[PDB]
Amino acid sequence: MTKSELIERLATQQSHIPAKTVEDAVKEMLEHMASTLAQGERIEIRGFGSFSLHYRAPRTGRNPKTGDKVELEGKYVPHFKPGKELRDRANIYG
Amino acid sequence: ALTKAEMSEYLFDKLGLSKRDAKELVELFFEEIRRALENGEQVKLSGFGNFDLRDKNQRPGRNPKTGEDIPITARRVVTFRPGQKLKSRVENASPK
Repeated sequence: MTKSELIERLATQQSHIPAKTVEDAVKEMLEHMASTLAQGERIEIRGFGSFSLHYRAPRTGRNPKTGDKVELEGKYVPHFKPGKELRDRANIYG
Repeated sequence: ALTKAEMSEYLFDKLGLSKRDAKELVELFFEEIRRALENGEQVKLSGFGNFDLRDKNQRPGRNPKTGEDIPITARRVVTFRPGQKLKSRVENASPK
């Protein structure tokens, strides 16, 4: 299921909604979630999950191809925590 | 925190779509994704991330409070690998 296959399936179900509308709708939602995490705010969708931001301390990186030490700044990293309903339905092994 | 309420309102002032379908699309958005994950399908969202599914085995654990060693039962979780595009836009973020 890709970004495109995600719009096709949703458009197939919703017939009373233009296919073109569902296309831009999905693209705008993703861009909205990407902009929110960019500002510093976290996302929290009940039943789905939540997108937080974990801090990374600056350390002298390395090059796993040559072996040269590269400087690294702080920088944050997007993290996703599966929701209650998401974990249960996905987990096929009790 | 970004909620389905704010997402729906955005689609109303960006696409000019009624809050009704704007709220129905946000729901079916996460719903369809959850239907793919539970069915055992990878969700690759370009310019965002990739919801993976890894089957973890039963590994040793315990009671953080007391310390009673209890084996964590094996189960299939749902990880999320953020794309390089997203990371480059969150690298210079700030908790606000």
